[PDB]
Amino acid sequence: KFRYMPFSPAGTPFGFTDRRYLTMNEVGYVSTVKNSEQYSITVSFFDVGRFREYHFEDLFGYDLCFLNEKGTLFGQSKTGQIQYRPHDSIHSNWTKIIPLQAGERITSVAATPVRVIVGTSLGYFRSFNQFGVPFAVEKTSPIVALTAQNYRVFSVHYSQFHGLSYSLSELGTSSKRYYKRECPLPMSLPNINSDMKKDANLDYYNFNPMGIKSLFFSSYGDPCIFGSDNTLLLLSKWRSPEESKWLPILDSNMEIWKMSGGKETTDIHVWPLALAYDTLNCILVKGKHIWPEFPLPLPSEMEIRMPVFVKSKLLEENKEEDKEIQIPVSMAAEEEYLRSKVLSELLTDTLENDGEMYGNENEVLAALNGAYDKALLRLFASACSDQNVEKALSLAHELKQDRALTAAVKISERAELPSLVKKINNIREARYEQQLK
Amino acid sequence: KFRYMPFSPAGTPFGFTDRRYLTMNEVGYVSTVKNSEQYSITVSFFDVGRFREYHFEDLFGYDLCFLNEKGTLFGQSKTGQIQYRPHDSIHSNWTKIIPLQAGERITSVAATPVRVIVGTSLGYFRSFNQFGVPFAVEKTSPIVALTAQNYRVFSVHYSQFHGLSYSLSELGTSSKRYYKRECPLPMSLPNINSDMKKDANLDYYNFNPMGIKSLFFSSYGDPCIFGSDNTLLLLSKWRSPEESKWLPILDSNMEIWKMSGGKETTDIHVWPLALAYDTLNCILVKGKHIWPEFPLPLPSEMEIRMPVFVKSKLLEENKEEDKEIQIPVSMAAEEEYLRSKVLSELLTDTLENDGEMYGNENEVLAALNGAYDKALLRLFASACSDQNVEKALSLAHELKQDRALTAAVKISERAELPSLVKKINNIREARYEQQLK
Amino acid sequence: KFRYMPFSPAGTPFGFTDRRYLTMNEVGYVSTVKNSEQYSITVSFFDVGRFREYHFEDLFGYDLCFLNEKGTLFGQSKTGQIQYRPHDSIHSNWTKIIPLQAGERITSVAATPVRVIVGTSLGYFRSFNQFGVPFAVEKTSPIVALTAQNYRVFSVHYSQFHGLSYSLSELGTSSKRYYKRECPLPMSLPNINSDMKKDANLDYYNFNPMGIKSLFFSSYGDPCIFGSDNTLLLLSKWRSPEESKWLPILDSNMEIWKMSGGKETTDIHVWPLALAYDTLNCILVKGKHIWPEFPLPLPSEMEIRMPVFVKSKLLEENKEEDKEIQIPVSMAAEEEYLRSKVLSELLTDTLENDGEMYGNENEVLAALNGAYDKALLRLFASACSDQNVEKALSLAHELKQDRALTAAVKISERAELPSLVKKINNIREARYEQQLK
Amino acid sequence: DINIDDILAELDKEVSPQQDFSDLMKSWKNERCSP
Repeated sequence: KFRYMPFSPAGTPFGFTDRRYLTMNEVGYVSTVKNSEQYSITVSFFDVGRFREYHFEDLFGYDLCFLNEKGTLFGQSKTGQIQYRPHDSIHSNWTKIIPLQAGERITSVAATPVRVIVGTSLGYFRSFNQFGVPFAVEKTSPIVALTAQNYRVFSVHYSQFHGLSYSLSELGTSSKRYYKRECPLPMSLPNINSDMKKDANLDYYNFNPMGIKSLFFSSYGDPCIFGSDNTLLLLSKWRSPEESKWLPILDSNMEIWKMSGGKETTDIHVWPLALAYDTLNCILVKGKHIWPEFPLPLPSEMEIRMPVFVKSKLLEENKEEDKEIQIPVSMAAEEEYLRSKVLSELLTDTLENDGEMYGNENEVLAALNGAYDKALLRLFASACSDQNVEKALSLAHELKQDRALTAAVKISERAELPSLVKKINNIREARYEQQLK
Repeated sequence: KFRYMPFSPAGTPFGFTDRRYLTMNEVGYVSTVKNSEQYSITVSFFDVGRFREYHFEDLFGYDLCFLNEKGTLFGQSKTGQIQYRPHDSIHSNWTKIIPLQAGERITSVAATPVRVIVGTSLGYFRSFNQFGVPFAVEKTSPIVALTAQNYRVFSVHYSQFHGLSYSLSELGTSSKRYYKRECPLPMSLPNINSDMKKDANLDYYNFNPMGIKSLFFSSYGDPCIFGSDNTLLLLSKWRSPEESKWLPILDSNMEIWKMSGGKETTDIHVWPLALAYDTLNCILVKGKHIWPEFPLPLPSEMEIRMPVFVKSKLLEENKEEDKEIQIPVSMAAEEEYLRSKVLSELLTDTLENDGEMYGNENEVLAALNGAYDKALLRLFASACSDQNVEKALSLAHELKQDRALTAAVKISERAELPSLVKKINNIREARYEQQLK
Repeated sequence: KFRYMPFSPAGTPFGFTDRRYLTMNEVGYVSTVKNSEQYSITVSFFDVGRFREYHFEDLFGYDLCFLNEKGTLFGQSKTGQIQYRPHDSIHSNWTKIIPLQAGERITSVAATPVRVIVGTSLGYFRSFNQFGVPFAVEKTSPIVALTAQNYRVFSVHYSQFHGLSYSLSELGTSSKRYYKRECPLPMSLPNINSDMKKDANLDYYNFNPMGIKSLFFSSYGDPCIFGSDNTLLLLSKWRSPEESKWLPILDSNMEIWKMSGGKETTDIHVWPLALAYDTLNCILVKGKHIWPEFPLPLPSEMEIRMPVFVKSKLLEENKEEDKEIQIPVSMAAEEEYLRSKVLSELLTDTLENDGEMYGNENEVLAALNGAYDKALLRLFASACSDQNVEKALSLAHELKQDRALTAAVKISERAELPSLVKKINNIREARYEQQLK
Repeated sequence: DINIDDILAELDKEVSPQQDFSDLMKSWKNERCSP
């Protein structure tokens, strides 16, 4: 029989031990240790120089936690007690108790410099200011996860009688605006793999029936999530809700398989923390405990790469066997052009709506454009070698720089395709007319 | 396994008896009694000064019924026969039979001065004029409930696979417009709980497994519904595409608990009739049977109230105990400021789109603004008494009148907060500058 | 319980044999035969003038197929192997193998003049140009069916956790546009009958666990589908999301019932092919197996009609032995007026947006308007003969031409209703003023 | 009840190379048989 749970992102179960992590992210991590019927909570940072690490005794059993650059929020799901602790001492630590119905429990909490949110098993949404003053109350499908950035908030909802779904909204000073509300989520539930209920796995899924390791906004403010498919998913076109679509941008199983030399090693797992441009920030976990353990390892990094390869063909092309596979130029150029295109489009959306957030992204986009045309030129040259005039000409239309078109003319001459040379220069004339206009 | 069933608003089961109520509302109530192989139906009105109570014998077993100020509509879910009776003698009574498929049944019906509507278990929607002239046929999910106001129609649907959903539409004289079409509906569901196998509960869910008791449009033309958990739910912001949301505006269980002296008087139940401004018309039912009995008890009224309340805090603050429990000034001010803001916004939407329907709403709106600022001034003074300058300053921004800020300045002076006095004076100067633009 | 399977438009199982149909449409059909460990494939056309029937051998055991008047697309659901064949010789065929996760399989495939699409059980969507250049990958609900007509594409999606849904899009070379994305679908499911009846047609449900018998675009690009209940459904007003709606336009069972003289000739089955304006192209299949066999029997033609009738009432009206049942003139006129109205509206929308293909369709629209007024005049005259002036006057509002209103005046004179003559002439004068304005 | 079929008829209504061959067939058949 199914059962609802309280949850916090990137924390861990106890296993059999007396300690666990409540939540973890690129700014820091929260850990706790059991001291008889009392608990010690510690807030740690990946910049302890800026932010004092601090610890205190939890006499309440806080089972919910949220960490940001200003403070840490704690909650007790049964009693409804909550507590906020700023990292500084300019702002006070403060506590509050939230009303709860019989059998109702707080399922998730979130806090930003401009908004605070609480959710419950009976689908009630409550919002507050940074002092705990209430703003509003709303009724939804049951809420199972929350995350936020400035006024932007992303929520996940689930019921057997309404399905699995999400909401995207911005709690602006004008009003709460819904981009999407309780729209179906295209993510594989862990219980689809019903037969994998081994003892070590069963503890984790009793701790986290949803299976999701984390959910967060990108460095560019885009929603992202990592599920039981061991794949990182990113929501594209979220700023344009008519056009929104989820993209699988990185599979950890494929990467670890390749990194092992194309081998099925059952021994290493990835714990995600945050996505920064093209690179996932994550912790590498090993062995039966698929959740990270104590002492916490040092963070690692991994690049996003598109799911566009076949294992058997990769092994045959590769044919020191543990060294990562040698990928053909065709496959490499293919994935490069797709990844360049995806990254350029997402960054374009970022800059067109929110501007330069770091002050250099124009350079990144220019570099991506160069990589894109160079990838296409590799694929074009391969097509010319195959003498497929139509496919070669189709690829020519996708280039962006007249330098690349000129290089394509040279390649066509080397390929001895005068018809293709003529048609490419017709395209260059057409683009020159477009450049004149 | 599950079976779809017919519904009429605020009608009762038979219980262990030969009589029941078919439907009840602000216009009146329809009751019937068994007489051998026949039934006698009586149409009673809460204004028999305008209307006349009348009765007739039913040989068809009309298991569905709907009442308005023009007439009464009757229907048979199995045979598909329907009948409309105007209250006047200007226009005639008439009957019709709807073309139901094998295995199909009519689930609910509705009538307005311009239209008559029929819905079925197999999701077929059929529409006619007040004489029975047909207009169209349309397909949805299985329909489970219906209600209407002039041209506005509000429908509820259920599927084992699509879940629970609702639609809101207007049969405009130009064309039919959908405001929402089978969007998910957030009501609580009773039947999974084993406690529902109590005798009085089990009869209702055999009579009505949905657990809904009634649904209707507000006194300002907004959808409202009363569900299995005895909470009144209102669809807010329905005129706004990106803001439409369901609001829990009254917990009758909480009101009974307080009004009984903080006591668990589960021998009391509420039967809803209609909503007028901030006050719900209803019957207060007492005894085992949760539905009203014979002869019909008298109308009662209850106010909508925001869910701020905590039982333990109210008991402690309160500590003849049957008298309604004490509410602190902080809770009262918070609840008032929320309720005043909600009422003002709903009424604003009404006047901007529906205008003054009653000819006094500008006066109510002015009173609501005064109540809003006064409640915030109580909370402001509390923050000043706590010497929290930031919280007091944030509360000062919420005040509307410059007169309110003048009061806030004087409160700040007596609270000995000169920094707050200076900052509020800056706000007053800034607002006066803005008023001079 | 449900399980995922491949599909193609109107294929057949092997049954007891070594051959089957892979798919059918208005252009033609595809068949194949098994030869020990190899397969032979044959391609047929109804336009024998335009195309050549041909055949070739498959060693790989394709199980997916898609046809248009440019070429044919073939696929293997387990191995991921695919092939596209133009109808011309000039553009040589090409092949590719697509990556698949463990146990993943291709469920459907489709193609436009320049776009290639693939879907899988695990909800992955992949797309390529006409020369196999990859464009994009997306993660959605699992797809169960696909169809296309020029740049317009229509998709169906289903999940245990998200219900049944559909999408509509237009892959314009200027730009790609979405009209609907995985919005709920009201289709009739077959699972209850499959679980209870044990009819020995289980092989068809194994072959088609969705029971979606076929789907295609109309001869004017409207989306259409044929249900497991053997009913034809069409999506109207798709260009306008607040007005878009599903319409039931033909029940095959009701036609066979009348055709048989009101009898239950369940030995007869209807196999749909394509929709041509107002007429269904179909095969009438007799015997054990509810789908056709080789050599292909000749097709039939059948008109759509609105569902308005009742078996018992028509039997009573009726009351040589197989003579088709006689119908009241009221039902016939009513059905004609509804059918004329729907047809005229759909044709009007087509002309409003896409114009005439041939230069004469406006004349058909004029004929439909004439039929509409003619049907209304018969219904009006019936109301007048019944002396129901109120209903007759209400019907008179719906007439278009003053010719018909003049006839209505004569009809009123025959009915000896000078009050109705007066009020019709008031309406005629009012409408004449509106025509003068 | 009121008939309108004539009203509908009056409302609704608001040498060729083909014919010559029929006349030829007629003439041929009649000429063959008559005495």
